[PDB]
Amino acid sequence: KVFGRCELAAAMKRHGLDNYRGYSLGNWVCAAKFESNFNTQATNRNTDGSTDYGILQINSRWWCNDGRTPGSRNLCNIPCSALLSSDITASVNCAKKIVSDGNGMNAWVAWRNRCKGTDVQAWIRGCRL
Ligand SMILES: [Cl-]
Ligand SMILES: [Cl-]
Ligand SMILES: [Cl-]
Ligand SMILES: [Cl-]
Ligand SMILES: [Cl-]
Ligand code: NA
Repeated sequence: KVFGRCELAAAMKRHGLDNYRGYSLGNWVCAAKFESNFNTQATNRNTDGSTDYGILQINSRWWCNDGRTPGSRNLCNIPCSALLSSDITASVNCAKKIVSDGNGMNAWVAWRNRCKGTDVQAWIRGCRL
């Protein structure tokens, strides 16, 4: 499912990301735009053979099981495929674990490079929230 910006900001807010670990909603919406284009089915394969999955591009090296990242973990204890659903619940629950891991939103490279330090509230202006 490909969300629009405000649709996804609403959903995200509804699953409790606004100010989660101190990260205001716009951080999350920014991250998702640049990670996945707001597409829940996005998948990308990394150089180590792991893969990133879903609207927040969560990686199999550590967070989910895909059966083809040898040596890896499944800390979210989910198939990676659950991160591809039209319902964002499993991606959000897993994103909450990740952001609580030590490095905050720096886990998301696109966040660091494109969202961190910017006026992220732009991303939720004009949304019904
Ligand atoms: Cl947009
Ligand atoms: Cl595996
Ligand atoms: Cl959803
Ligand atoms: Cl932090
Ligand atoms: Cl914000
Ligand atoms: Na894994």
